[PDB]
Amino acid sequence: YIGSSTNLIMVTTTTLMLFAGRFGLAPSANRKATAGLKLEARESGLQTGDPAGFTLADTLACGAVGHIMGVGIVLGLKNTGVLD
Amino acid sequence: EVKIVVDRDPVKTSFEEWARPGHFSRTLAKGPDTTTWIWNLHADAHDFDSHTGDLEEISRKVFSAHFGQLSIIFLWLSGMYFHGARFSNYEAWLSDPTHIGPSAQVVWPIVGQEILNGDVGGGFRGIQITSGFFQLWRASGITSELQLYCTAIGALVFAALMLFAGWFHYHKAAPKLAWFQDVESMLNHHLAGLLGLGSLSWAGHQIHVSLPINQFLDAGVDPKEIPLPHEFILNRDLLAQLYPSFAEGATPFFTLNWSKYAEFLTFRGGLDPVTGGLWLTDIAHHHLAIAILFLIAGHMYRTNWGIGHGLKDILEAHKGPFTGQGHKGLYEILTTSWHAQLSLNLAMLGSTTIVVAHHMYSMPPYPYLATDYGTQLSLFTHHMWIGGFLIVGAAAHAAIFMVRDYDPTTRYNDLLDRVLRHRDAIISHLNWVCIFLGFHSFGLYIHNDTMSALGRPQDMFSDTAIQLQPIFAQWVQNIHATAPGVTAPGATTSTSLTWGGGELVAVGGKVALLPIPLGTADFLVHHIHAFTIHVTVLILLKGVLFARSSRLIPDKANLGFRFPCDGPGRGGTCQVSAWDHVFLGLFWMYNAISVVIFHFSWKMQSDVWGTISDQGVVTHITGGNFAQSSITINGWLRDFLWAQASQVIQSYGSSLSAYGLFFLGAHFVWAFSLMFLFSGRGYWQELIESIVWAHNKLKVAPATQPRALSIIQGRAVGVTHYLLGGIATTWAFFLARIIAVG
Amino acid sequence: MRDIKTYLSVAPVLSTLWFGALAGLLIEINRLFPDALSFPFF
Amino acid sequence: RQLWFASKQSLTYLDGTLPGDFGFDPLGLSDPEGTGGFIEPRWLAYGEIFNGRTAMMGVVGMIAPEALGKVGLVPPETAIPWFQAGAIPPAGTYQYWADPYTLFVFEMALIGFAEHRRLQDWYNPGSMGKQYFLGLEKYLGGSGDPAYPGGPIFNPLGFGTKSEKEMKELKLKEIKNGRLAMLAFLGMSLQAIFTGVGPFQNLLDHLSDPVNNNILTSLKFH
Ligand code: CLA
Ligand SMILES: CC1=C[C@H](O)CC(C)(C)[C@H]1/C=C/C(C)=C/C=C/C(C)=C/C=C/C=C(C)/C=C/C=C(C)/C=C/C1=C(C)C[C@H](O)CC1(C)C
Ligand SMILES: CC1=C(/C=C/C(C)=C/C=C/C(C)=C/C=C/C=C(C)/C=C/C=C(C)/C=C/C2=C(C)CCCC2(C)C)C(C)(C)CCC1
Ligand SMILES: CC1=C(C/C=C(\C)CCC[C@H](C)CCC[C@H](C)CCCC(C)C)C(=O)c2ccccc2C1=O
Ligand code: SF4
Repeated sequence: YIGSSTNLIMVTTTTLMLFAGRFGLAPSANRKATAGLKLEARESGLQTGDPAGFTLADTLACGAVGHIMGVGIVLGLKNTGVLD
Repeated sequence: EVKIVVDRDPVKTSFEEWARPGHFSRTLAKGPDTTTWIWNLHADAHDFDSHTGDLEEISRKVFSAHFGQLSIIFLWLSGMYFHGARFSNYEAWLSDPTHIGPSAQVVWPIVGQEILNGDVGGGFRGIQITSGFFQLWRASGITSELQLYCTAIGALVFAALMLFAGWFHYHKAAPKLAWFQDVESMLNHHLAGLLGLGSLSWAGHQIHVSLPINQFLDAGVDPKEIPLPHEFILNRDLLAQLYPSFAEGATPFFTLNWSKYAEFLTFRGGLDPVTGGLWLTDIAHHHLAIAILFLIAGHMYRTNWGIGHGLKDILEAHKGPFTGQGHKGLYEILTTSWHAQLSLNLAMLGSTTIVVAHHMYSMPPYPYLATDYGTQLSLFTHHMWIGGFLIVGAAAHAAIFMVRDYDPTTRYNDLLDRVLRHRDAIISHLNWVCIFLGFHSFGLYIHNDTMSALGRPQDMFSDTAIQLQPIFAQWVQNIHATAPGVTAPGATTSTSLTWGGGELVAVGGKVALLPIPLGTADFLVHHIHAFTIHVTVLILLKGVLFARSSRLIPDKANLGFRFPCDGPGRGGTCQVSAWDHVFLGLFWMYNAISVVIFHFSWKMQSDVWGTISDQGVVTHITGGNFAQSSITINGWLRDFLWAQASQVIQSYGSSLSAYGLFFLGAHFVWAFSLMFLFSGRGYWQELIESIVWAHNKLKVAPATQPRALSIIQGRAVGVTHYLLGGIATTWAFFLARIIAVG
Repeated sequence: MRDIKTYLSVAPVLSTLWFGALAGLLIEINRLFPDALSFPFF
Repeated sequence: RQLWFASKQSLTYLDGTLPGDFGFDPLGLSDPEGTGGFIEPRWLAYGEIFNGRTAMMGVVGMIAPEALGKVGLVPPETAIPWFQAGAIPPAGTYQYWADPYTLFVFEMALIGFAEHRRLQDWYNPGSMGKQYFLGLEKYLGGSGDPAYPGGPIFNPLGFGTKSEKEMKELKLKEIKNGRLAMLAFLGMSLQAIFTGVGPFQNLLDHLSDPVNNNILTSLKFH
């Protein structure tokens, strides 16, 4: 049952934020969004592999909110059935 | 960053100071000058602020002190579970909960006091309790004396754990300051760990234990044959025989087919007709919904990694034109002062306790709590008093902060500054309202009473005369009655049964709830509460603002937090210390609350509670007289004090005798307090002298010279007794009355 | 050891110990000679 | 020096001199600034090696008896999955020479002598070879390192005979094995909750049918 509706919605949501958290469309651990814009990047010291500063704590946040926006859309199931 | 640096062995565990009373304070340690010494020993025992001058030690003492407070509660819990196991008819109560009183105290028969062992039925005897543990132990599916015993041991163990923990963290390894001040992680754990995981774990126990078991008892089975709660958690097929959604296991939870658990996770609303309580499916769902919300909220404030907010920066963006610098600087003054936090926490925890008491009588959460008139009245009354006091405490410690910790050269705040600068406006405007409400709330009662006395019952304010209908409450009642239709399509019924529509819920010939009407007689009393609340706010608020200076005394701050007076000059300056403002507030807190718990008691007996006919007609306890007799002050004397004190007064010779004595005994203490409030010290000091002389004659003059109580102690003892006499009198008035009539 | 005894000798601790003993004694006597409205020995 | 998921905090104190180091520590624990009790980097290292050793004999006993029951000369009566050996009565039991709770107290006493003495040498080096203990005092002094006491009773033949690098190489092997066993035992448990057919069986279930993949199934049965 991999590839049903509830799956494609999940994989897009999670990857979109991980893209967003690493490429520049979200505040990661190394970018803080102020009262206005997002580009207020700083250092935090989480020595890792990803050259973009994407750490072990940012592969979890964007993964976490990857599912929070993944459940609200899927459980908007007034037009995709009630039981899968 | 955020780490755990503590110390090793700050203060050495030893018994020396246990034999040097008053070691903590430099003044008290020199010895007992006079009997004034043995009063100042307790008055400054816990004032850790006055002992030392740095925040680190004050912190470690309050941190360890809480462990003691935490430990006692566990010991208190342990007794309650133990007592319910060894000295109760609980297991009998589980058979016919409708008509067997909960009893969990049994007295030794020494001096005839075995008459107190009442015939609570169920083949047992003893003091009929009213704290309502039994509905709590049934809602958790206990159904055994053995299980009440083991938790009692488990509760007792934690008490030793906490008490040990307190010792360890003050004498062996005490935390440092930097540990304490890291308040981002503080909030972060409490939201996710304590509040969050607390519900989710509990939502666990309801799903696997309380729900399927109570579904047997409600279905109707003897308690002895209900398979033990670890049978469901092992034999998964048993849960199938009630709840088929438990066949698939936890995989729907992982495939977002959440509508499969609809058997035991619902959104019903209303109350359960069988047991008169909420539907345990909703309660099961409720803690689960709460769990997620708290847990996510836990992940907000930045602790050690990149993500998260800064509590300092949140307070430093909201600054407005009218307000100026806004909430800048509040981070400090809420971090380097315990009296700020204690004042702020007290108000919220004080307020929440009240909202608890408004909900637990309208959405009865435990089974067979609705038809327990002894419990409903007590639980509602209890948390009102607890809620009332804690709010008053928030005024005292806010006042203490203004005197001791506030300082406009370093911990400067702008909002707290602007609030000080126009304090004359704040009190005067609050003064006018308290007068406006005073005339238009009490006066309407007085005018009603005068017109009724003169034979003009067509000029009174009532439903049958000049009318005052609360429409705004009647409108909002209407909205919640039709909410299940449109504005909340999921809900089967309204969130309660007191909304202005629906139908009653009858349990064993006793009304659970029914729609509560709101006519004119309710309109007046709601504007009484708005009056006493405002006046109580006025006294406490004046104390907080004027705790440092006023147009009378320009240097009141220099005189401390609780000083008696500044002498009889300038016309007389008795009672200008902030401590004497809270001293005055206590009476009004005692005044506001008392009318609330009077309003609740009469309204429910007259309009809600009462038996129910088999035919279907309902007869309330007092015959529905609240709507006509509560509008005249004499009405509150005839039909409430005089007519509902019958049960307490003639309670001699039966198990309700102990209330008959306390009723009197609480009058004596109340009238006793007046000797301290009315009189003054200088008279009692002199009479003491003459008494002291006679002892010189017989050589029995003590060496701790007798003294009269200090000025602010004469008041402190005066208010304390007055409150104790007033509250206890109502206590004996309520329990004995309601226990006899239902 | 000395400090423990001294603490046990401070006034409040003696009071509960003294009065507690007194309460026990009176309760026992009332358990053995109850109702006791007169002193009918001599 | 290979580093795995390092952190700025980690490399301030994880100098690599401690064996088994890979600079992996994102929770502030081994930080030497904060030292009350049980947060000493030595004690944590002490608890690290011991837990591994207990795992290194705990794991093998957690798969030996049933797998030896697969071909070995063990009479099948005492060939059982580990959780039904008697540790967890609701999983099952077996009647040994004792009846349980006498085995426990016996075990707790025998352990008590070794454990407490094993503790004192951490508090007071060389102490456990001073008071009389029926001889044997010549050995129970230890070499000064609590985790590596040495002595002919503990290091009988003597490896790490003379090479620190080898010892550092050896101790590196001792921890990575230790980490491997701790995770492995955590594997034998969580498998049991979900699978419930015993550890070594659950490898066959993935042997004869790799398409089993009980992950996607997630059925729970005792
Ligand atoms: C029964 C006793 C009693 C009464 C009537 C009052 C009355 C009052 N107190 Mg009060 N007080 C009392 C006991 C009482 N107190 C006690 C025991 C304490 C100690 C704890 C206090 C402590 C206290 C404090 C600390 C404060 C008050 C305040 C007030 C006033 C606010 C209410 C208001 O404006 O209503 C208006 C007046 C009434 C409702 C009285 C009845 C008037 C009726 C409606 C009509 C009167 C007749 C009419 C004028 C016709 C005149 C006839 C003509 C021949 C003259 C009010 C004057 C507060 C205040 O003054 O600030 C606002 C305040 O801050 N009192
Ligand atoms: C480092 C760090 C850092 C950062 O900062 C944070 C974090 C990441 C969180 C952290 C992490 C941590 C971790 C992961 C840990 C782990 C551990 C373990 C697992 C252990 C085990 C451990 C384990 C162990 C010892 C085990 C052992 C076992 C045994 C003996 C067994 C026994 C047995 C047998 C045979 C059989 C029988 O019939 C039964 C029994 C009796 C049962
Ligand atoms: C290829 C490659 C790569 C990549 C990789 C990857 C792909 C990763 C991923 C990762 C991931 C993939 C992650 C994830 C994460 C996730 C998470 C962490 C989650 C969380 C969750 C949550 C938070 C949830 C919650 C909830 C619940 C539990 C219930 C209720 C509802 C909700 C949903 C809310 C690397 C880098 C190596 C390099 C280059 C190459
Ligand atoms: C009555 C009264 C007194 C007199 C009360 C006093 C002096 C204290 C009451 C006596 C207490 C009970 C001391 C007795 C306890 C001693 C420790 C002796 C104990 C011995 C017993 C075991 C018998 C004041 O001092 C006073 C001060 C200010 C305003 C009003 C008043 C006031 O109204
Ligand atoms: S009467 Fe008492 S309180 Fe008033 S001024 Fe005199 S001393 Fe002060």
